[PDB]
This record gives sequence, structure tokens and C-alpha cells, in this order.
Amino acid sequence: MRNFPVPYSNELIYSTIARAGVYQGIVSPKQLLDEVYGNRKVVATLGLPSHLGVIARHLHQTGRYAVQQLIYEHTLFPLYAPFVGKERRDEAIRLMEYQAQGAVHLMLGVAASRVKSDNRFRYCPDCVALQLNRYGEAFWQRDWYLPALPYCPKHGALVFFDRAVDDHRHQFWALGHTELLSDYPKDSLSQLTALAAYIAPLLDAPRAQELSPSLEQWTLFYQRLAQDLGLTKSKHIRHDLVAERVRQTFSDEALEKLDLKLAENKDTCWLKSIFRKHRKAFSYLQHSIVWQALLPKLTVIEALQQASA
Amino acid sequence: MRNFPVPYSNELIYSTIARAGVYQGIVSPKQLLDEVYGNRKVVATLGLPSHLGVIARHLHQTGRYAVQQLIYEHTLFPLYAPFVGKERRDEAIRLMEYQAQGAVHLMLGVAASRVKSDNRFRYCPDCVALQLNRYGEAFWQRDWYLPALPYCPKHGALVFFDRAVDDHRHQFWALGHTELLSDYPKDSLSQLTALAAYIAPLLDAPRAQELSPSLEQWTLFYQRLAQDLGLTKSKHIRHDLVAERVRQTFSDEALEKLDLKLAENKDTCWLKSIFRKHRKAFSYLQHSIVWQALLPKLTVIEALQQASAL
Amino acid sequence: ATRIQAVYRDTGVEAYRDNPFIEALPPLQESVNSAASLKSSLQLTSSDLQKSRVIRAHTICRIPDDYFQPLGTHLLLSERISVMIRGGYVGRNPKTGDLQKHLQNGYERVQTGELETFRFEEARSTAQSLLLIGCSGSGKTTSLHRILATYPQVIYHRELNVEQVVYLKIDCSHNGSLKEICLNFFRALDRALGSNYERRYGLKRHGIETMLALMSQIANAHALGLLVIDEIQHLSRSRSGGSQEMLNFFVTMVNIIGVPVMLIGTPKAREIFEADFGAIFWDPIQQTQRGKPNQEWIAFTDNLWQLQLLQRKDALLSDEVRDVWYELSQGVMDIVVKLFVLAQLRALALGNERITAGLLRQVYQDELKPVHPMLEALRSGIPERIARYSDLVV
Amino acid sequence: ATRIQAVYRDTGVEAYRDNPFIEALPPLQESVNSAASLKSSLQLTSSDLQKSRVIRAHTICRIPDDYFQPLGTHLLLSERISVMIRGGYVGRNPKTGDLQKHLQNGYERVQTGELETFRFEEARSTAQSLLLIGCSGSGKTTSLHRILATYPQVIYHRELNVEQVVYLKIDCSHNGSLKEICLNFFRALDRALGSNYERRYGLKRHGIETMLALMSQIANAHALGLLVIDEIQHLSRSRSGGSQEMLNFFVTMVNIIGVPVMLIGTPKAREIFEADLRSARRGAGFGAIFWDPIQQTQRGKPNQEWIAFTDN
DNA sequence: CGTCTGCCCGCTATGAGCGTTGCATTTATCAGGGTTCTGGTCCACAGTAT
Ligand SMILES: Nc1ncnc2c1ncn2[C@@H]1O[C@H](COP(=O)(O)OP(=O)(O)OP(O)(O)=S)[C@@H](O)[C@H]1O
Ligand SMILES: Nc1ncnc2c1ncn2[C@@H]1O[C@H](COP(=O)(O)OP(=O)(O)O)[C@@H](O)[C@H]1O
Ligand SMILES: [Mg+2]
Ligand SMILES: [Mg+2]
Ligand SMILES: [Zn+2]
Ligand SMILES: [Zn+2]
Repeated sequence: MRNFPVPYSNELIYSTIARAGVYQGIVSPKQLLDEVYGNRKVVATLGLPSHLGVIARHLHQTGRYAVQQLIYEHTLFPLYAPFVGKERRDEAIRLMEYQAQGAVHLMLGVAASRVKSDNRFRYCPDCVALQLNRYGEAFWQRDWYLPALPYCPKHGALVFFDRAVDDHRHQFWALGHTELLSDYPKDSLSQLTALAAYIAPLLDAPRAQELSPSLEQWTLFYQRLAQDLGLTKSKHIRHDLVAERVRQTFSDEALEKLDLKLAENKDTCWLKSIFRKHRKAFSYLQHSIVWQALLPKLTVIEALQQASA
Repeated sequence: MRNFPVPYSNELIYSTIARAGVYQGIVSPKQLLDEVYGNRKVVATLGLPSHLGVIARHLHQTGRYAVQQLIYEHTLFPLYAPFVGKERRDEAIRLMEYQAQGAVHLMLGVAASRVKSDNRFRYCPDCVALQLNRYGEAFWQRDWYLPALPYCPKHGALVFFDRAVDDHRHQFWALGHTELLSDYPKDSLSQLTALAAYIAPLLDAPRAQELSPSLEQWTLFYQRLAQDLGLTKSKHIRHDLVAERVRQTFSDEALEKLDLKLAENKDTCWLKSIFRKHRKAFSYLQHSIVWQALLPKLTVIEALQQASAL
Repeated sequence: ATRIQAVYRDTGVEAYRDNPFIEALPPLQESVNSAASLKSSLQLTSSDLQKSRVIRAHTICRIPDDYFQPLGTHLLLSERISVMIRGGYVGRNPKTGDLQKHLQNGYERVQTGELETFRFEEARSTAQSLLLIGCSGSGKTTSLHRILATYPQVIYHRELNVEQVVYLKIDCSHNGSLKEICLNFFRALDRALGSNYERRYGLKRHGIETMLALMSQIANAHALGLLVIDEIQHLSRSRSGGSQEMLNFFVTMVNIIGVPVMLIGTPKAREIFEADFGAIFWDPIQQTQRGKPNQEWIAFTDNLWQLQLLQRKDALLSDEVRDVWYELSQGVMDIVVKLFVLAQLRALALGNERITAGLLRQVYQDELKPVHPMLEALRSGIPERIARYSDLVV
Repeated sequence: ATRIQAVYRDTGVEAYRDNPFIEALPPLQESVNSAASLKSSLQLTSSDLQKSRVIRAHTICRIPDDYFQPLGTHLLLSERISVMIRGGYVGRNPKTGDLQKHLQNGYERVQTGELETFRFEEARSTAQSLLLIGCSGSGKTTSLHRILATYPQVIYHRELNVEQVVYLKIDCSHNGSLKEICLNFFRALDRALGSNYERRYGLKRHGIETMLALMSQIANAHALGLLVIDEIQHLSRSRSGGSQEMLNFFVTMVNIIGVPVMLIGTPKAREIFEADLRSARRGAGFGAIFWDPIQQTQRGKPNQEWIAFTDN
């Protein structure tokens, strides 16, 4: 294309491509795919996109936007890299730029992490008002589209358009329905909002580019945490004090919404596994709940720095 | 085509062809033209149609309907048949059996008035009740589409609606009663209603088929009638008594509506041309007005027989 | 494509305080300096007079291409066009977020097909319109080119990513077609950018109702300052009921979309406007203003006279020579220069190196035959005769 | 014809200083000396007198094909052709590489305030045109296949890749259609370069405007220098449209295409251009030439041209 | 309790039906001419004024 719109502050590439289609009046999605990308078989991915070389080529004349800035500023990558490992993170950064869609999802296990991705579109009533007052535009935001927690950190919860991204794999859609407004004041618990506010600054973190412990580091750090909390015994675990602490910090009904429920009866629970030997990668929520339950004195970046120390 | 409807009593063939595509679900006019005729060059015409013969082929098994019955019973031909004369009537009859549309109009030179007028789809709201209570169908009737009278010989005025025949050339349109109901009373003239009632029985008269005078018969008839009538000059007209009788019988507003306003001042008048030696055929209106003003007690058929026999 | 990086100025007008598009434009000149900027003439050299005959005769033929002497009306036209170009960007500020609301209104005009819809009521247009009519040979094209040559057309912005297009020129199709005016626009746009928009929009099966919207949207993706359409009289020779809708669209665009529009036409083009804009009229110059010779005619003739390459040339112009020059040419600008050039070339060819009245008469009689009746009708002065023919003075 | 490799020669005029297209052309010549270069004659006059009658008849039949003798009216036409060919190349200078830096420096200086006025670029307006009118049998084509025969047709440039088509010639048809004039351009360009323009452009269904906007794009890739249209008489309301579109097509063509255009016709073809001031302004843009037959005498004494034509 | 036996399972290739696309065909628009048609016009004749 001739001129490609510059991304706004904290906006995914999906919204930028949708706006690029809107500005020049390309209605047929096939023609937009022909104009932006070389081929007609590239899918529309919301969160962790691929083919990030041609976009940086389109924004080449500006001296600001490069590939590395696009990886960490306009993608859900910053909340995946620190919890997967250094080698896999470097391979993902190297491979997602070039032509590979299923490879990055298979390697990071994002498709395996959630059997049902939250494909339904979201909408925050209060944030859209500030966007309209400030920019004169409406765009998708990174704070709305967290992988499993659908809570806006600054205020309340999110309404759903009920339309799914998977309905059309080749269409880029823009938020423009005259800012459809409805009231959904129902909330589960403010602890979810507190957890979202805790995890929000991880998205914009200059120190998150390099910090990535290994499995041995993770298990030794968790053993050290069990030691310095003092809730550990000889060659075993307390198995009840940590559950009591989590119950005090987090309500069970609140944990039901996160699709994560403690099962004391059977030995497949993640609460014991996060203190046992680490063999598979864990999501950000499974670490963050433990962080908020046992060690509230530190934020996420300080906790990550201490763990990597 | 397998099931071509028989024409109803007193119906134009335009309505029959229009219903022949409502009975079978053909919507696009090109498909109907390709089925019924085999060509897409045909032009829909109300009154004096052409391309006949293919219509008689469809109604072959029903032995009664032939080209002669269709021409003389379900068209407007008998209005033009006697007044033109014996010379051109046979040529027009021959021409209507083939694919010459405008040539028929040219041969019937009285109808060859170049561009026509008042092509809007007329109807009479009172007759449609009888049509629906007798047949279950509504169709165009030959009474409504007289060449210059927008009046029904039994009820009065006609309710126009603004759709033109020439608006769509290749489309055959059929009346629908749900669209139809737009009746509102209008101004009415009793003299023109009486004229329409007088002129109506000419359509269903078998005498007009084989009896037609010539120009010199017409002028001899007029001059004998004038001499026997007594209001004449020396081998000429008084120009005042006949005009006074015409004005007494018919008002000026009626003649203004009929587009035959009397013009005493100018030397070129239709009445004066009627009196003088005939050079071209005249319409049915002028002959009817002359007969009614000059013969106030005789019917149309007997007057024509008197004019033609001698 | 004069693609040049932009540097931002400091204008004094409060309305233009933060607009990048207005600030990136070159500064406006005064009345005195604008006239001096437009003036151009053949350089000539002292040694050019004494060279071979062929070398000189190939240099006389460069006079019409490299000569310009602006009259009074050109300054007024330059000022009007500068105001029109600069004053239309105040409703399309990209920093505040007013250009980005026009682009959203224009998407549904593409989708719906009706060019009166809107989504934001706050979006406004601030554009004007101009019309220009004059007899042939007056200089309605070269003067416009000289005026618009000051601005740099394509300008590239760095903080944004847009490429502002200051102006654009197209012409009406000879056939009067409605689908060719919308294709000349795309051709002229991708000629001055290097892009390929005709394949995107023209090649696809589109009705006029959607080409007239794609055209208007792609005229707003690049901030197009001014659109000028030349030879507007070709609209009359179009299909019946087709000349009116472009006349309606050219005034919808200024009123709603916001892209200024300028039109140029022959006095034959008034019958499709008056019967169905701001008009400025141009006429040939005359010697007699009120009762005395008009200073501009003497100025033009004297400035033209100093370009002779004849070895034996008269020092100053005689009155009779000027009188014959005005009688034959009858004041039109294009015939004057060509008559001068042709007379000088015959002067070299014959051998005598001085221009006289008889030489002018011979060149006019022999070499300009097809233009005789029109100039004779203009010389007669009869209103009936001048009103005859077409494409002459009103 | 044929791809002659360019060899550059300097030109004495200042305006033609550094243009490869102008310099690759044959050198400038004097008008008097150039008219005498067209003379040709048969060399068999005395050696072939004693031979059989059929061979002598076969020799005699070739007189009107190889005998040409210039008159006093050829030097003016030769000068006009030379000026028209060479003067239309000044705005098409290919050798420039310092434009961006100079333009940006001027922009910076005019923005800061050091420099008051500047001129960035200007587009070209209209191309020179000429008209030639004379009765049939007067020699308007025999005398012009020889003026253009002293030029190469196609020239190949080593440093660049352009093939400079110096001139091109087409003829109107008896029908006078406006779509068969935009269709002989491609054919005549194909018969010289051996290319495939007619299939790519002409055969597809394109409008006259779209096909006229494609004739000014392939006349720019190859630096075409002159375009000659012969038998212009056949457009005198012969067929294909009305007079107004027939008059608008030529005006739009002259406005659009960048090359000079020359028109040749019959004394019945000036009624076409003598209709409005635009057509007479563009037809007589660079003068109009009217041709007349030879007269026995001009003032008392007999013409010397008649004596020299009927003696050689 | 882990690798082999079952199990899962994402993936891949194939074919019949439906929805979309580019070229050739039909259809429409416009200018020019023309050829008979008819519509008003003038001339010669009959009957009336000196
Ligand atoms: N002020 C001027 N000084 C010098 N030459 C001029 C001037 N004005 C006009 N000309 C000449 O007149 C011609 C300009 O007229 P054109 O560029 O053909 O446009 P035009 O006068 O509008 O005619 P059109 O477009 O066909 S109606 C060129 O030959 C110029 O050299
Ligand atoms: N200068 C000349 N000397 C001898 N013959 C000439 C000359 N100019 C023309 N002719 C002759 O005129 C003949 C016809 O010329 P032609 O190309 O038909 O001109 P046009 O096409 O204008 O009629 C040629 O056969 C040629 O021999
Ligand atoms: Mg112009
Ligand atoms: Mg010839
Ligand atoms: Zn919010
Ligand atoms: Zn009735």
C-alpha cells in the first residue's frame, strides 16, 4: 500500500490493518488481503500475529517502528515470553516474523493452553469515551483482550459483541457500530479487578524483554519460597496452609470464573504442581494467583526480578 | 405452448396474451415473448394488433377461433373497416396476418396520424363488479378503449391511472383488482354519453364485415341528403343552418373536448371538407356527428346501408 | 513526483496555528514579489547575434516556449488561488482529529452509495469554488501552470505517514462520457505518485454511483488541496440527462466533502451553467483604455521587441509598426508571438534583416490562412458578426 | 531504419546542449545545401540505347519511380521538419540525477527566509503542429518520404535502454473512423520495433478515450519524435460520429500526446479546421503551407523552374 | 511407576455441490438521410350586377 496508518498507543495490529482498509475504502476482504499481503491465504489473527515483516516494511519510511517494537508494544507477547523459557522465547521472536502461523501457536502451546479461545469481541463503555474525546477514533485495546480474564483493569468488566473472530478467517473488522452502548453493571468480585490491575503493568515493561528463568531456576526458586514462607515440612508439603491462604485471598466463586478450581480430593491440582517439579510451562494466571496469595509486598516485575536473581 | 386461454366475451387479444403468462407463472417479459411468439422484436399494441396467425395456431384445436373471428370480434377493426372503403380493407386484412406492424397502421390511413395520444390504461369501475361476479376475472374491454371517447356507453366516465402502453414496449400487463380500486367521481356530460351509446352497437354488427361504400358514394349520399333536407344554397351550403343544428344538438364544450371545435371563421373546417368532394377517409366521429345532426331518428347500421346501397 | 521532506514554518494567522498541512506550505509572497516571481524571458547573449544562420534560426523558435509577461489579472488570480488552497485545510486538521472523522463519514458513502449520509455531525467542510472563462489564445493554461509551479505538489510528512498532494490537474473527455472523467482522475493521480489505482478501481465492474464515492475517498486519503478541471465545455456533448449530474456532483464535493474545485472553460460553456460558483472573466487587451493608449499594451510589445536576433535591427519601435501589429493580431496573445516569430524567420530566410510593415503583411497573408475569418469578424466590430461562430469573445 | 548504435556530436545551439536524443541525430545543415541533397536521377541514358524493345520498355517504366528533382518550395518544408523534430526533445531530457537535493535545498532556503522565490517544476503544454495543403498529383508524399529518408528511424542507446523511434507515419482510411486511427498507431509501431502492442492494447475492448490515453504512454517509453498523419481529407464527415466529436478528438489528441503532429490533406480538408478558433489555432500553430502547380511565367519572362523541370 | 498397547487426535488428501468471475453477446444511444404523405395554397370557372 502507499501509506499505512501509524499505530495508536496500546493497540493491536488487527485494529491497525482494519483502519488501513477503512481509510482507503476497500470493502471486499479479498482485495484488502491482496493489497496488504502478497497472497490471499493469510488468516486474520487477533493476538500473537504472524507475517510481521511486511507491516514493518510498510512502516519503513518512518524511523520509529521496527519489528522488535511491534513484537513487544502491539502484541500479547510480553505476557508469554517470561514464562516459557529463553530458548523457546528466542525461537518465537525469530520465527513469528516470517511466514509461520501454526508453528508459533504449536510451539508456545497457546492453542493447547485454552481449548476455547475467547473469540467473541469485547467492548469497554468508559474507555471508548476517552478514545473518542482524545483521538476521534475507536480501536481495539490490549488491556481488554487478556487470554482468560475478561476484566478491564481500570474499571468494571467487559460487554461482549457475541460475534466471533473465527466466523470469517480472512476479514479484518473495525469497531464502528456508532459506539453501541449498553449497561451491564453486574460484577463477580473486585478481587478480579485487583488481579487485572496487578497484571496490567507487565504488558508495558522494558525489563520483560530479557528476564526468562529456566525450569531448574523455577523449581529452586519455588523451593526457596516454600522455605522462606516457612510453610514446608521434611520431604513433603503442608497441603493445607497454602490452600487456607489462597482461600483467604481469593474467593472460590471468583476462582470459578477463571475456570480454575482447587480440588483437594484428587492429586492433579495445579497448586501442588506449582510447588513440585516443573515439567511443563505454566500460564501467567497460575503464577499470578500464587503471587497475590503468598507474596503481596512486590509487584510482578519486582517478583520476576527476585525470581531471576 | 400447451394451454392458451380462449378469449372472453368482448375482450381485446392483448388481455388474452397477458393472461396467457399469468396462468403459467412467466414473469420476465422476454421469456413470455420467446414462448408465445418466438421473437423478441414484437411490440405490444392495444387495438389493431399484428402478428396474428400464431395466435390462431395456438387455438387450432378449438375449431371456432380462426383469424377472421379474431380480427372482426376481438379487436378495434370494425370501427375502421367500413369508412376506409373496399379498396384498402382487404389489404389491411391480408397485412394483419403476418409480421408487418406499422404497415397496417399506414394502410389504415385514418389511424396513420403519426404520434398518437392518451395511451394511459383506462378502466370503468362499475363494469368490473360485473366482470368479477360473472367470470372471476377482470380484463380490458373494447368499450373502454374507443379511439377518442373516454366514456363507457352504459355508466359514464372512465377512471384513468398514469401508466402508459408505450412506457414498456415488450411488456403485456394484466389488470389486478387490488391495484384497481381507485374510483373517484368526475365531471360527466350526458351528450357525449349519448354519443357513445349511439356508436357502441357498431362494434357487434355483422353488416360492417361485407358492406363499405366508396368516396363518390359518400359525396353523392351527402349531396342527396343536403338537397332533400332543403337547407342549402344553389348547389352549395347555407353554412349557417347546418352549423346551427350542430350547435343545437351538441354544446361547444363537447366539441372542444372531442378536439373537433367548430371554426366558422376559417375556410378550412372538417364539416366543410365533409361537404366538399371527398379526398381522404374521415374518422367515425365526424360521420357519426353528421348522421346524428342530420338524421335524428335512424340507427347506425341502417344509415350505413342507405349510404352504401345507392 | 517532487517528493520532498517537510519543515514546519510559523505563520501569523491564528486559524493556521497548529495545522501541519498549512504550516508545511511555502510562505505567501507580497503583491510586488509575486509578479517578479512569475516573470521569465529568453536569456539571449551578446555573441548569439554573430553566429551562423542555422544556429540563430533554431534559437528564434524558442521564443514562445520561454517568454512570459504577467498582466494585472494574473496577480489577482494568483492571490485567489493561494487563498483557496490555504483556507481549505482548516477543516481537515489531522492533529486534533478532524481529518480522521471525514474518512469515517466517507466509508459509509461507499457502502450506501448516497453522498449525503454522515456519522459525525461535527465534521465540516470549508472549501470554496472558482470558475474561469475566456476566449481562445488568452493564456488560461500556461498562466495556471506558472501559478501552480510555486507549490511542490507531493510533500511527505514524518510524524504522520501521509503524503500531502497540494494540487492536481485533469481534463474532461472529448466524448462527454461519465466513466472517463472518473478514470482520468486516477490516471493523473498515479502518474504523480507512482502508485497503481486505475487497476484497483477502474478495472472492477463499478457503477458511476460508487466510482463517484471511491474517487472522493481516495481524494481524502491523500490530503488533496485543489482540483482543477480543464476544457469544461466537453460536458455538453454527452448523453441526454448526463450533463446535469456531474454539475451537481462538483458542487456536492465542495459543500460536503471539502475538496476545492476549479473549472476552466470556453465561452461556449456558459450555456450549460447559466441555463442550469464564482466567475472571473478574461478578455483580449486593447490599445485604447479611455482616450489614451493602454500602458500594458506598450509594455508587452516593448518587452517582446528586445528578443530580436537580426543583425541589422531597428533600435526602437515605430508607431506604424505597432499599429499594424495590433491591426493584424487584434489583441489576442497567441497570434502576436507566432506572427513575430514567423516574420523574423522570413526575415532571415529572405536576406533583409529588418522587420517592416510590408514583411508583416506578407507573412500574415501567406502563412496564417485558417485564422482569417475569426480575426476579420473581430476586426469588423459588428455585434452580429462577433456573436457568430463559437469560442470567441462574449 | 534498423537499430543503429548512437554516436554523439555537439550542437552549436545553447538550448540543445546536453540532450542525448538531440545529439544522436544527424548534424545541422544549411537550408540551401539541404534542398539539393534530395536530387536523384537515372544513370542509364546512353549506354542502353542499342537493345531489344521489351527491355527498353521495362527500363522506361521506372522513370516515375526514381526521378526526383527539388524545387524552391522544398527548403522551407525541410527547415520546418528539422525544427519540429529537434525542438520537441528539450522537455524530455533523460540525463538528470541531482534534482532531489537541489529541490530540497531550495525548499529549505525558502522556508527559513534566506530565499524569497523558487520554482520547483512545470508541466509541458501542447506540441507544435503544421498543416500542408495542395491539390492531388502535386507530390505531397514523394517529396516527404525523401525528407524523412535522411534520418534513421530506430536508434539504440548504449548507456540507457531506450530505442529512440525518430519518426512514424500512418494513413487515414476511407471510412474515416476514429477507432481506426488509434489502431494504425500500434500497427505502425509494431512494423518497426517488432513488438506486440496491437495484441496487448488494440485487440481488447477499450474506449477511444482509454485507447488515446495509452498512445501517450508508449510514445513516451520510446522517445518518439514526430507523427505524420496523411490523407486527412477522409475525415470530412465521412462516417463515425458528429462533426463536434470529430473536432474534439483532434484537439484532445494534440493536448494529450507529447510528440509533434503533422497533417497533410486536400484543399477540401480546410473546411474541417476552418470552423472555430481552437482548430485554426492548432492547425496553424507553426504556420500553414499551401502548394500550387508550376506556372509558365510569373512576370512577363517564363519561369526558370519550368525550363529546368522540362529539360532534365 | 515408564514406555507398548490402546486411545486420542490433529492433520491430510479426495470428491460432489454451490457460489463467484471474465468474456462474448445482446441491447441501447445517436446522427444522417430519405421518401412518400398530407396539409394548406393559388388558379381558372360559374354565376351574378351595370
Ligand atoms: N502573458 C503571456 N506572455 C507570453 N506569452 C503568453 C502570455 N499569455 C499567453 N501567452 C502565449 O499564448 C499561449 C497560451 O495559450 P494556451 O496555453 O494555448 O491556452 P489558451 O489561451 O487557454 O487556449 P485554449 O486552452 O486552447 S482555450 C502560449 O503560446 C503562450 O506562449
Ligand atoms: N520534384 C519532383 N520531381 C519529379 N517528379 C515528382 C516530383 N514531385 C512529385 N513527382 C511525381 O509525382 C508523382 C505522384 O506524387 P504523389 O506521391 O502521388 O503525390 P500526391 O500523393 O500528393 O498525389 C510521383 O510519381 C512523382 O514521380
Ligand atoms: Mg488550455
Ligand atoms: Mg498521396
Ligand atoms: Zn475500560
Ligand atoms: Zn361501464
